[PDB]
Amino acid sequence: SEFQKVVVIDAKGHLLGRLASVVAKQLLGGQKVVVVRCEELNISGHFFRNKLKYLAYLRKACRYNPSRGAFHFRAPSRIFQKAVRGMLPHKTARGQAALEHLQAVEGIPPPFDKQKRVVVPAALRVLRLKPGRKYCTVGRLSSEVGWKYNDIVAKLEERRKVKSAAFYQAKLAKQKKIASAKEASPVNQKLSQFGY
Amino acid sequence: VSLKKKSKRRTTRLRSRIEKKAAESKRKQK
Amino acid sequence: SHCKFEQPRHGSLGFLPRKRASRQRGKVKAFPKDDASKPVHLTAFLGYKAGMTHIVRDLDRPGSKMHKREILEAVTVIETPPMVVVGVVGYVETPRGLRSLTTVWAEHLSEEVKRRFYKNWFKSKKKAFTKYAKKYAESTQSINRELERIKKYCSVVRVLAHTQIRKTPLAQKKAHLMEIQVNGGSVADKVEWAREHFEKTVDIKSTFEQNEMIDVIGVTRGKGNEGTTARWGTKHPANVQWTVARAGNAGYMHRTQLNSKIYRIGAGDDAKNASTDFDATEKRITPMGGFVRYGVVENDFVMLNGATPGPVKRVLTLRKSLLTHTSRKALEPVSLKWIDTASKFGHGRFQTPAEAKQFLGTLKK
RNA sequence: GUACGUGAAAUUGCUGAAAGGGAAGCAUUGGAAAUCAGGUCAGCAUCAGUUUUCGGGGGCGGAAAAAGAAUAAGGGAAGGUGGC
RNA sequence: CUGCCGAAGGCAGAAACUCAGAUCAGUUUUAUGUGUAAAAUGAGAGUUUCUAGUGGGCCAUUUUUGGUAAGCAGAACUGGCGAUGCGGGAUGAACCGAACGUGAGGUUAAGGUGCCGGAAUGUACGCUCAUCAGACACCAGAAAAGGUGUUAGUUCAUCUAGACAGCAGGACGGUGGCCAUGGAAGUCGGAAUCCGCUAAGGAGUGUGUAACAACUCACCUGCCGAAUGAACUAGCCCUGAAAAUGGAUGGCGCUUAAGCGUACUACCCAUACCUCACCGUCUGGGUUAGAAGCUCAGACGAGUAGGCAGGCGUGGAGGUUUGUGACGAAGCCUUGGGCGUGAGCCUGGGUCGAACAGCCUCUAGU
RNA sequence: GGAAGUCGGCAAAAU
RNA sequence: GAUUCCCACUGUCCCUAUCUACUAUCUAGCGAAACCACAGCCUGGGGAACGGGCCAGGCAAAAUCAGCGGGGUGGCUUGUGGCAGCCAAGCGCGACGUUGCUGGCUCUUCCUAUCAUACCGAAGCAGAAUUCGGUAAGCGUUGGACCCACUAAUAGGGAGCUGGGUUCCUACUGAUGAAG
RNA sequence: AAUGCCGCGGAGCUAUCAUCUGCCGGAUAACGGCUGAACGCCUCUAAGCCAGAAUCCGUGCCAGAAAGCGACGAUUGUAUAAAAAUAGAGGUCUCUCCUGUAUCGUAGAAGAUGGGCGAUGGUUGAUGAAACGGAAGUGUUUUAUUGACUUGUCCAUGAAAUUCCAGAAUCCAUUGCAUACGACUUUA
Repeated sequence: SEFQKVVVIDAKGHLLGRLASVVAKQLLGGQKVVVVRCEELNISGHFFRNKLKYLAYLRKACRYNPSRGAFHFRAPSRIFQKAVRGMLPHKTARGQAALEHLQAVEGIPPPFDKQKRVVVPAALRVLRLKPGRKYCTVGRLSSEVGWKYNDIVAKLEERRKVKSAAFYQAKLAKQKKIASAKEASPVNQKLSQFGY
Repeated sequence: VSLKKKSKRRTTRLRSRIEKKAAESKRKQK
Repeated sequence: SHCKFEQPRHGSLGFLPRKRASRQRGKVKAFPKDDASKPVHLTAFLGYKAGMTHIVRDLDRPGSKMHKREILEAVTVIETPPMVVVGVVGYVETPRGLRSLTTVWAEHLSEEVKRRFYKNWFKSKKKAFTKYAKKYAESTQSINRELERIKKYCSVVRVLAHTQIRKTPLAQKKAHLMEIQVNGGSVADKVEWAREHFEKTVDIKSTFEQNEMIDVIGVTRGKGNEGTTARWGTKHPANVQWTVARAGNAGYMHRTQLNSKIYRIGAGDDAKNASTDFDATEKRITPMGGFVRYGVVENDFVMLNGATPGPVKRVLTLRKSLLTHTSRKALEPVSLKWIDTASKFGHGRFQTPAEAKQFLGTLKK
């Protein structure tokens, strides 16, 4: 709980509204936020109801120049951005600057796949939803509302998980070597009465 | 999204008219 | 209050805005789906609308009202000189779309394609691609690296090809350069095919084969600013909406004619291209007196059914159909019987001067 | 300099400074730049007035808390322990 | 320009003088029946006189009669509005708080603490899943009710003499009872609907057959081992119709809530409350060591009609300032400085060229 | 093709 | 003179197309006026009058050109009538039942409460043809004097013009256009 | 001869008065079923599944953000990277989680100058070469050569009166595939 320049949030298993509210409060506090893996955000309510909610959202359009009408964004990252910006005073310079401090992406791009990704417990579905309750996935609602990049993200995420697993195995082996040398070192038992 | 056909929010004449005519209903049943 | 007498909408909402196309060359907004089961093959070609004529062919259409009768059809003649492959582009699939990772160019670029990079070729010092030619001569290992990058990371392979506009009887000297996606095979196979096709010409004889169904795409003729009458077919307090027909640009829009049949792919070097098995009578596809406002066709040409967008001497793109559609019209063969090459500059009455001379008397000249 | 004392405002041009994504104006606080002016600004201690927030000690009340613990009687049993 | 007093649907103020009173009260007790009379608390109480403005209306409240599909109409009182800014209810003439001088600090009311938004994604116990949920606000119009949705209850039922259900079986013989008929045997159709046996087999619950026949229940036996059933009430949930462009619990959104109900803390801030400073008005005490002054103390502060008082500025007149001025009067411009709550005043710089100003009175084409 | 338009041969053509 | 009829004629019409001149366009010169609190996007709300200013949202990027003229009062309501009696779940009423009697010519879009087309369920539905009902508004719903044809059908509604009857700016549409 | 009148009349324009062209993937609604409880039977529904309308969403087609972007060409202490589930995970039959209050790092006149003792390590800088990383590769490893500093431990010097916080394009010209004017398409 210390002020970092950039917080990378792995949005897997989170709730859209709860994560948006927490992020919107951090941006007004003046913190750069990168919400990666937005195709895994969870929304309460069963999938058919959520798709009806979204398909009702498409209905809002101008009767003159739908080019000026409401802009319906189908990407899961843009869905999260719409949720976040609705919780911000974006009509003012403060809120407009706050939006510039948020980077919502699909998947985990290489500039952010090699950085620690914290999670928000106040938005996690496992901790915040009663078991036995129906929910949906934004990355699934997006595919059946118009989003057309689901397959590429899934493929590029399988590659990323494979590479990350290889990296962790190498780091775990090095950590095992360091861990083995730990008790071999003597001061770790000689004067460890301080609790370390 | 509202996801409704009829808005759940009410106009000020409409909300005021309830207390106008709900009281009269109690007057009538009295 | 409801509308008393209803009619269908005077226009099509799927073709607006009726604005001028931001391009003169027909854009391919969709290439046919790729498959690794089939190895390499191209999918598009670039030609010039020379002119249009009419033909007579025997219709073998089972079940038709005119089965095995002689039918007359209008045909469009597009001159298609071979195009030179001068580049390859690699496209990588990203969660944001297809992105051009890198581009590799051939060492020797003709003045035809070099003119495309300038608005004024004569004033320029012609410095384009000079250092690229230098590095190509010095070290080929670098170029091998980008091709290795293309075959290792890129998912879509496209070849930059330019048309030899010099061969055509056109007053324009700039060559039209476009990308044709190499469909089929592995990415490595496409990269190799591009390499061994660098600086060589690919002809319509290798792209299309005289019977398939293609999509012809181009920019239509310009009719200028027009009122609601001919732009749209026109006979409560509010503000005017986008659906209301209005006065503005009519013509010069990017269009796509689907399901065009090649009736014939003729070779320029052959002098029998306008002759059929029922006709003999040695002649060329160019009509008597030359095509009106285009010239004489001397290269490979394609004869499509019906009419294609745009006036004469405009560039058209011919692509393979995205989706297979096995209508018996798209599957039947074509056996030409007669081709009309009379003078289209007026009421022509003779096919060739040779056969006109016997009927006419001995002209004093 | 006669289109002539002094020569305001509306309005206009130039120069310099600044701002500008479907209004502009104004007010409050402060920053930034410019400018003017006169001792200026701090820290701590001991106090007084107002006030907020923690901590300790001591009485006095209730069924002289109720409980509870420890320890002697008797009674009852279980959601029945060892045993049977 | 500022200050004070301040309405009206006979008032508010001014002046003239009573009594230091039992003299009055939009009040409550006591006694007699909302009337009257004689303890509580508060307040200094008063009488004659004249003189501005107004005599309207909207909203709600409780008392009645006439009423009707349905609202509705006519009275009396009460307040709020009108003359009233401020906090909250997303915003608002009538809803919840709160009556306003300039500031500092503290604390609250109403409403709130997921984000927009200052404040607990607090604690504790329950309810609810809605393919057009809820945040609504006597849930009053639809409203009478429907639901194999859920959670609680209330009243009657059988149950290790074996409960409900489940499978196995019996579910009969007089009799195909009698009229009724092509054909009707319990089951097209007309009254019952009796009996031998029981533990039970209904002149028969339905299907079916031309008629039959066959199966089923409603009725009993075998196995199987524990709870089960019926009728009502309550809360939430679905439904209980509504159209015409996009769409609104304020938005985003929220489903062990950020919805519904309760309980307990903590927290947020109004011009409201408290402490202090200051401004002004009023009131009271004192003052012979600009009296038109000095001094101490307390309370008070919206303001239309209206009433009263004190000041700023303009032209001209009388008096005065040994008043200002070609070494620059008046005027004008100014991102300069200063004073006053304000009307306004002084001043620096520039321009400019011949008059001008303070103080006390007078005067007005101010 | 020949008033099928319009409330209707308004206006042109038949001369 | 009016009316009717038959013949005759023709861009009134099916159904518009083409051609010419002028204007409009640009340019050189000259050069106004009306009007003007300020202005300029829409949706829902703001008790009303909803408005452009207020609330909550969609949005929002200089400077411009040519067109065209848009903008200057119940949460009502719907499909089932009036009188009397018999019950009677229940709390004198009493629900359902039950019985007694006499304006038209063209126009953008939306709603479904669907005439046709698509797919389903039921019916003595053998087949064909058909009836009713469900999802369904994607797409159509004509030509002539209620009449007679065509058509698969000729379904119902919400938000420029003429006849008989009374004595600037903004929007929409196209066209440029400085700029990281 | 104000297009005197008439016939034909290329080019252009144009006519359902002429010719051509108009396509396939998911998710569902009514509805028909599978398994299967609730309720020891049954049941299309409660958890799940299948088929299913001209319907909805995409593909295709048009436009291209003039404040979205990529490739190509020429160029006059800013410390910490598995994944997945939560009615379960991982490690060697056994053990661990039950939160980062953790881990790495952390002295020095802002990091000075020397002396030892102990180890071949750490910080690594500079270059030099190998490999890897394309989703926006914003970098990663591997080294090599060295120049450094080497708190590992133990000693000696100085700090202070900072004496109480602060090469191109365009105009002119040309073209007619275009056109009110711009723009566009060519030449130059």
